[PDB]
Amino acid sequence: CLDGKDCASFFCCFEDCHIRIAKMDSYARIFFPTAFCLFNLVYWVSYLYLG
Amino acid sequence: DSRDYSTELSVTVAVGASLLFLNILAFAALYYK
Amino acid sequence: MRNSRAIGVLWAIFTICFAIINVVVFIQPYWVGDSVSTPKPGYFGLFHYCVGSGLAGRELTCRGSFTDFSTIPSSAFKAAAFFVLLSMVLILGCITCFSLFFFCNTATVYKICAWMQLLAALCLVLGCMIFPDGWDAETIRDMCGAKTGKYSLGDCSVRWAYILAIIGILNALILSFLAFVLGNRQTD
Ligand SMILES: CCCCCCCC/C=C/CCCCCCCC(=O)O[C@H](COC(=O)CCCCCCCCCCCCCCC)COP(=O)(O)OC[C@@H](O)CO
Ligand SMILES: CC(C)CCC[C@@H](C)[C@H]1CC[C@H]2[C@@H]3CC=C4C[C@@H](O)CC[C@]4(C)[C@H]3CC[C@]12C
Ligand SMILES: CCCCCCCCCCCCCCCC(=O)O
Ligand SMILES: CCCCCCCCCC
Repeated sequence: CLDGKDCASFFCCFEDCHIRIAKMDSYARIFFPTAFCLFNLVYWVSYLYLG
Repeated sequence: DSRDYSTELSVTVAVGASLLFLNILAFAALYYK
Repeated sequence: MRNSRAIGVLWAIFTICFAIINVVVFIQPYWVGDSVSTPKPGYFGLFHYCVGSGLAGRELTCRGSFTDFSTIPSSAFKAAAFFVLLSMVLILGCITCFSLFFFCNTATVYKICAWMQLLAALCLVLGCMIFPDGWDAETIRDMCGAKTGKYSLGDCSVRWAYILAIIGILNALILSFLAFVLGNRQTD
């Protein structure tokens, strides 16, 4: 279709797909603290200020 | 009080329209060329 | 590449703004309000609702919390709250994957948020479409009027939070498309 190729290639990453599962540890090391910090921020702000 | 929310609706629509205008401006700037 | 990076930063900022909007509309109760032709003053959100006490409009009581499903007026309200909460969780999933931009490839991370923001948008649309189904509840009918019913605002009037949720739906759709285009760009 126009402005991109194959419909799916444009809306998915099925190309190539593996390698990233080995670096899952490196991903998690920064993923988990960010998620927990976001949860703490939203939770504390909502319970202290918006309530 | 007067329980009138036309002003609230107007200002909310104004800020929402401004935000959507900014974001569609960014989208159009990216999509050009 | 400079324009691509600037547009990515702007996209992230607007994504955070949409997440703030989603949290605010989920928490706040000012979705529907009262008019001069109303039996009593009040306003109800997804799960919370406040109604006047006595003849005087002052000193209005408040009731309802998401943690206590016994107080939510109706299953439609419960479903709408659940869907909006799912939208919150998905957009916060994007704001976490902003961390994953460090290691994983930019196109893959951009597509991951493109899909996740699309899913959050769909959840928010489903919640906003299911929420009016619960206006037939006894408390909502008492607050608004006998004319109130399923998908009929009746004497009550919509307040800022509902239109803000609609604006958030539009913002989420366009942001998902922007993320898709960014992911498909800057990889050749
Ligand atoms: C109030 C308004 C909001 C203001 C806050 C605005 C937040 C601003 C940050 C946006 C990050 C996403 C921008 C888009 C990222 C686009 C990608 C980019 O910029 O470049 C990459 C990351 O760069 C980068 O430092 C970006 C790294 C990610 C930094 C984000 C950390 C998590 C953010 C936690 C949420 C906090 C904010 C919201 C809290 C409510 C590095 O290329 P590089 O080839 O060298 O890699 C090697 C590669 O080949 C993989 O091997
Ligand atoms: C880190 C990512 C993946 C998920 C984070 C989701 C967090 C922020 C969500 C999950 C459940 C949420 C809570 C669910 C219920 C309520 C009760 C309501 O009256 C105020 C908001 C509050 C207190 C929510 C705050 C935000 C919350 C804590
Ligand atoms: C409470 C804080 C917990 C720890 C937070 C760590 C966040 C930084 C993530 C670091 C990931 C990269 C670590 C390896 C770096 C290296 O190559 O030496
Ligand atoms: C003034 C209310 C601000 C609420 C912010 C909630 C956290 C947003 C995280 C994206």
